[PDB]
Amino acid sequence: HAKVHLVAIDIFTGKKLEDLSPSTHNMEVPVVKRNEYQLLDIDDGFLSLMNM
Amino acid sequence: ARRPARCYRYQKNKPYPKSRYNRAVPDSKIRIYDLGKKKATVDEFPLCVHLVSNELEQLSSEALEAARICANKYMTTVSGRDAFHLRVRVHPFHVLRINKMLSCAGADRLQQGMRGAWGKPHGLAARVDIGQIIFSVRTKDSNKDVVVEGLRRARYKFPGQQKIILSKKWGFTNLDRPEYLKKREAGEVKDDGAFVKFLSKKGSLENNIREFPEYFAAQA
Amino acid sequence: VNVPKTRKTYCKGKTCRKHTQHKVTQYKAGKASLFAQGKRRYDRKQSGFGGQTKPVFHKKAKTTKKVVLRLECVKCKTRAQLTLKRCKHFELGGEKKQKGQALQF
Amino acid sequence: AKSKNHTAHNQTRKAHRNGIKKPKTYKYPSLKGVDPKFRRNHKHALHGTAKALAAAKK
Amino acid sequence: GKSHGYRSRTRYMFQRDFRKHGAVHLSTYLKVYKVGDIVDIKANGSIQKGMPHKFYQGKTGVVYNVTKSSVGVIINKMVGNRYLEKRLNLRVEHIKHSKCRQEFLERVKANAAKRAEAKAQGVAVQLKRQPAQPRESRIVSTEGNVPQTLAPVPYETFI
RNA sequence: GGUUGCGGCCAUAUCUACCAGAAAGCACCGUUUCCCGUCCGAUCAACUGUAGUUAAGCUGGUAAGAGCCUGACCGAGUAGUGUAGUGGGUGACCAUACGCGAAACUCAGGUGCUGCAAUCU
RNA sequence: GAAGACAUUGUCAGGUGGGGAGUUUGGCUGGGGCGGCACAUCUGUUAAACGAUAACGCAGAUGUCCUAAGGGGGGCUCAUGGAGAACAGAAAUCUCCAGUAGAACAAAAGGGUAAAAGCCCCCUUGAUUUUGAUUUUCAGUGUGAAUACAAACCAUGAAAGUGUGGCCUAUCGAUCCUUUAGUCCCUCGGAAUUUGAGGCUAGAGGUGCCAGAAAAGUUACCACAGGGAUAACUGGCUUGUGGCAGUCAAGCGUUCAUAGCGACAUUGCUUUUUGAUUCUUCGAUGUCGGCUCUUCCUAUCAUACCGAAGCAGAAUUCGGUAA
RNA sequence: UUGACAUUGUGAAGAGACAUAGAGGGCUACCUUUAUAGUUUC
RNA sequence: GUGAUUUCUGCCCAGUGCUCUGAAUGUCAAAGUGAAGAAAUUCAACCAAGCGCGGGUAAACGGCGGGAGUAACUAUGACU
RNA sequence: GUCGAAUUUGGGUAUAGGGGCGAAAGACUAAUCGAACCAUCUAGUAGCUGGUUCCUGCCGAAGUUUCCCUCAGGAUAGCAGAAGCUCGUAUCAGUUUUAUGAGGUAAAGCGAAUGAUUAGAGGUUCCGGGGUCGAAAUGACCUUGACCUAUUCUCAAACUUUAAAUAUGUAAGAAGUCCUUGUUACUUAAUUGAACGUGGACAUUUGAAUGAAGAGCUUUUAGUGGGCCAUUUUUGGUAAGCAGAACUGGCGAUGCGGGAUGAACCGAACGUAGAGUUAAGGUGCCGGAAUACACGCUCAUCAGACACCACAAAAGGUGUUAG
RNA sequence: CCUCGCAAGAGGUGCACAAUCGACCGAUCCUGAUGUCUUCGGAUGGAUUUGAGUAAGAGCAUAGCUGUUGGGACCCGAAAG
RNA sequence: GGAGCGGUAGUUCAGUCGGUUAGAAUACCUGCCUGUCACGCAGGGGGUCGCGGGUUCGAGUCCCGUCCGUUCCGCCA
RNA sequence: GGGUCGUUAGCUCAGUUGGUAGAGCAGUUGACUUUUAAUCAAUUGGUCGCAGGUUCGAAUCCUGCACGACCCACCA
Repeated sequence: HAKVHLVAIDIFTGKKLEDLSPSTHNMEVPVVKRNEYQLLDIDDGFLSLMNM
Repeated sequence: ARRPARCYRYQKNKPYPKSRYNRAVPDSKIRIYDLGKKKATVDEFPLCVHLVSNELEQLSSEALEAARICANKYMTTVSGRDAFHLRVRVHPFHVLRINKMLSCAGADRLQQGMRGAWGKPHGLAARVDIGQIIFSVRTKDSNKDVVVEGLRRARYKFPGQQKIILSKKWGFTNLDRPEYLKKREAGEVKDDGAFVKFLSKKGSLENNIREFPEYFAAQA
Repeated sequence: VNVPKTRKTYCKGKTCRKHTQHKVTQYKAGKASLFAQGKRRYDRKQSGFGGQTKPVFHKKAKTTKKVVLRLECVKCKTRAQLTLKRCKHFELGGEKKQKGQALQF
Repeated sequence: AKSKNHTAHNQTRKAHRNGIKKPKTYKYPSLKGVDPKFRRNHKHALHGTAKALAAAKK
Repeated sequence: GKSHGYRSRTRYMFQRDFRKHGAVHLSTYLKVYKVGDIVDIKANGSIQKGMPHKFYQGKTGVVYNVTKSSVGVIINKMVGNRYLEKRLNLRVEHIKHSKCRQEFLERVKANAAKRAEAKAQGVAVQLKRQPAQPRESRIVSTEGNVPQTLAPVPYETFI
């Protein structure tokens, strides 16, 4: 009963992670979207983004 | 390559054309459905012979090709290329399917017996009936002894037995020989290119003048 | 989906029994709390050995939740519920559609 | 375990053994799911028309 | 997978029928339905509200209840071993009157008349419809119309 | 019989290209202060039947017109099909009996009828 | 002597803890697995002209989207082509003519739709409250979806009416538990008050294995019950594939279709290969080969007698009777 | 393994944290910064 | 763990472990502490070890790639 | 093979079961070891095998529906029995007739939409290019290229104007029809309608055929829920004694005559006997029965011989017979 | 069953049973009157609502076939724990 | 005999699965430097995002088919 | 043994998915140079080994054809 061993590098943190599971049972998938913001002056430690 | 046409002989399944559901087919082998003097005004060739199929069956494209070419070459080498105007009166629309298995030792990677049995396309073919007509010819009435031998030669390149009857009626059109002659000598015909057009007692009488000046006047 | 913050719907609260203005707010379950029998009953079963006594759910297939609008009738401040079909987006605020204007660049 | 999935075979032959007994209706059918208003009206009518026959004809 | 919706296998059932599209004609609506009258059920795709289920297309039954723009019809559906009595709620647009019942009623109307006529005659009617009785002994007439003799016809090609 | 308003059936009424229409009828057509509505008195609104027509609309007719319809021993008992056979056929299929029965084609015939109310030389 | 209220020990608590314990690992499945979902649904076709219907049959679709894409009214006519108008051209805006729908209707596919259900405007919450009746799939239970009504209170419209979601057919969930809404009602049972808790009616929080368990492997060390309902050897039916034989004859063969060949086609036969099948055997027919020994069959390698030859001889080829 | 309470006793200092007052800061949360009568955590 | 002798044991600390005399006020139980409340109780900060954040370690488990172009015949490609 | 030691062994002694010992094979642990043995818990559990004990009489099935971590099982409805109960020619009928509905299959159709497609003819362009005639032209003329018009050969499970056969719904009246008139909180402009009525008429052809070994009605419960073959319709599949459906019949569960033999084919269904009559098949002999009758066909140095059914093809032959 | 009818039939009464429309009792949702520690109180009247109801009782106990459930549960039969 | 993946300037590749824009490196080109070529300095162009069809305000990325290449399975007998 | 693919100019490479052949290298010729080489330009060489249909016509379509290149081949 075939397993699957993924190796996945984080989007945010960046560290390289691994997993192994039988492939039927679910690995719950996150949802992703781009905001396409426009970047004005970067103030202090934050950035400053302008939506249209 | 190509399993024998004994498989796809009889009309065992429903018809299955190249449609919005079934596409990426094999293309038909028989491309040229006419040959000889294809710009022949019907007043040239009065004879005709039909190659009539006695039996209800299917006909592969290949069979229709080999036959056509056979009849063709036997006509042109003998009578001369403008002695005849041989049509084929059937087109292969119906498709054949195959499952296709592995050959030398398929044991482990088998493609699973009769599972997913619906086949992909294979080759095109024409559905044919009892008394249905394969191949026209139309020639000069002296030339019969050539066409009769040509069709004879060509029928061997078909599944089953299909007979070679003798028609009347300036045979591509309808309408019998003596009747046709009467129409001609009466003036009830306009010689439209290749095939003949006919007069009527229906359409408005203005447009029957310019088309047909003859029929009604005392001159002809 | 978008819904507006106002809705002149029917109200049943002795004095009302007619169509009135409601303030349309999102339902949210709030705190669960101990002291409910069904919690105490659970905790007692849990304690000791055996360990996990009750079915912990896993196999989630739904992504969304069905939405509920807590309405408040302005007149008598007596409330009522209303449930929709499911959806991913939701805004109880305004921002109405524009008729047929051009795409944003 | 490829078992036979479905058929309707030898079913009609079961059906006709006792055999398609028809509804067996009654005069004065059941006013259930008949218009409420109409039912209410008919009620009062029956209440009245009983009285007429009861009180008068004696 | 398999599918069984409320309009399963109804491509050509609720087809509107050739060159008769749209605009629900107005006899339909003024046809007056009495309680306990027999009605045929031709569904009507050009109206969606109050539609019948596909099973009841062409099926016939009795009206039991009336309302604003509809009629309650009862039908005997066949299920398993028996007949079960249903209660539909069809909009008036899917219904017409039973012609056969009308015909019957007319026949009854004639029957009373026949009875009355018989009475002023002095009884004896014979009113039931007997089938096609095996037609009587008669004499024909040759006079001019002689037996035009035929034969069998020989096999001919003309093809 | 025509014509108007309101219809039922929904082309035997629709479409193409022409020609006729006296009476009234509609119809187009005159005008914008008010009610009214438009980018615009075109549209719809209102005001005049006065200032003018039958040019259109509408009606009717014509055409070996299209279309549509109606029937025909017109094709054709043609396909096709229910029933039966230890019927024929290597089979494909075909014939037989009891019955049922089409479409195209061809020919001929038709080109709105009609109800409610009002009005017209 | 060290050591010292610290350790040690007791009790609770968080971590660690295959070292050990228990348990585990879904179904369908032209055997099993791997693969799909045919496991909840919807469209058209298969479907055999009411319904009803199967296959791992065919071509597709669903878990969304929409305070308007809902509801009412008003106004208007769409795709496309023709002919025209500075920049303007295949197409940018305008105008007339034709335009039975060839468009547009949130999304699959099929229906349905023309002063419209289409597009533009106007005003709006009926996607509202109480509870039944009914139809569909059906056991005539549910769930979902829908239909006709009532009794309210609203919407819009001049009105007739039309509206209890999306023109129609899919778009979604039981118990227990939590939570909210309501009646601000009933119980805490020695009596009360106030907190708390428990009840009633209507929802939400989820079970896609979709009438709803909290669950990973491996066994060639294996075991038990069974199974010819089911694989792997033989046998059988079947022949695609394998092998073998024709018929036809375009071309080859200097010349010349068939001495010898023989394309494109085509009709077969065969059980010697492999497959396809699952009837027989799972309380077992000992499952490859080689050795050994018997016969049998020709579709003839050689040998006897023959005919054909692109046979001068020789050699060799084709064929016939022959096991 | 770690924490708490108990085992459980006698003392000494030296420091941090909570409440009032005085300063140097970006109407004002805090930021650094000294002092007071009490308690507490080391 | 490897397996006499001889000769040699290259690169990789990302993963997984193991480990650090390792910072912090991120995560943080019980008791204890503070606020509120008629009280049950509610809310809060404080917060052990670990977890996390970073550092080491491969005779620890282990691991240790493609694709183009190019030499004055053709090929091949030190070289890019 | 090894044989001076990591040697071999006696006795004593130690280690005890999910534990021991193990130069490691899951080996050894009293012929037991991938967890010893003895007893008990224990008659453990088993949707699975095996068996399940006398006669006769009557009635006599299912292998399908929906749900299930269901696919060898169970619930469920269906079939079958037994108990009856209420009546006593009811109202019904696997049917026809007369009448009237619905259907979108076989057929047909495409010079009809939808698409799929063979050919030329004529047009068209200023509104496509490649040429010749021309410095250019909304150019004089050829070659195509799409378009347009009238014709053409061909087609369709998921195309259709049209449209069968077979199957199919409903009516064929007493619970009816008419005449007078009562009811009401519904509805009407209206004692108009409405549904329900008292009263009066109309009945022995009471309103088609034929049939009714009674009609209706309730209870409860068994087994069952693995099917299979045949005609015709039909999907996958090259095809299959393959797989999957549709309408009847069978077989299971059933003997008998006939198919030599054979579960299903033909005939025909059985209480125990006699008689006579036949069905299907046969009638030289093996078998009971005409080496009957009559007209013809066949010569086979591979005859032929009666369905299911135990095969045969395309192609040939002045062998013969007839047209 | 009675009455009339020689009989055919008609008329009256119509148990059990079947259908139905009503009445009542309870819950639900409305209604709220006379009275009122002025928040108690509930009259009467309703309703496409619902109950395993009433509407002159049909029960109890023993016994017999049958079918169910728990039980060693028709008898034998594991691998195990 | 099937399942999944890839697809772009002359080459390696991001872009791309997020739809109303085609970026990097190298190579190429131009001028400059230099006695001349390299290196460098300062500028410049170049890809119908393999092909064909469809959905789409818009497809290069959305769906379907060829097309050429890379991977996975081939287990129990 | 069989299934698939390809065979192009002196040598190599596109070929267009059907109307006349493109590009590199090689060879010859000129330019350049004191000669050369390298470079720059110009030419020469092409029925794609043999048949059949043939789109008007085909190396390019298809099938045959001989020489290569791939992929497959008892069983327990």
